[PDB]
Amino acid sequence: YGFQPTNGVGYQPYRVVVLSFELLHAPATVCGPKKSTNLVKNKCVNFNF
Amino acid sequence: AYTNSFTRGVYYPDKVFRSSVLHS
Repeated sequence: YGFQPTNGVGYQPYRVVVLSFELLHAPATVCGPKKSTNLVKNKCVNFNF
Repeated sequence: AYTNSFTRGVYYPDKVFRSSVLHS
């Protein structure tokens, strides 16, 4: 590419980043923020592990 | 020399517990 500052859009350079989330078969890893919490027992609950 | 394995080289394909289950 011979990029030059007086190029019409669509010929100016764009920087690209491709994030690819993968899930092999480990025990866990990085994630959003969350908040975490304790844990009850026998109490029909809505859980996320 | 060459030799014959008999039933060798079986590994757990991954985590996840499991019991009596002829899993394929």
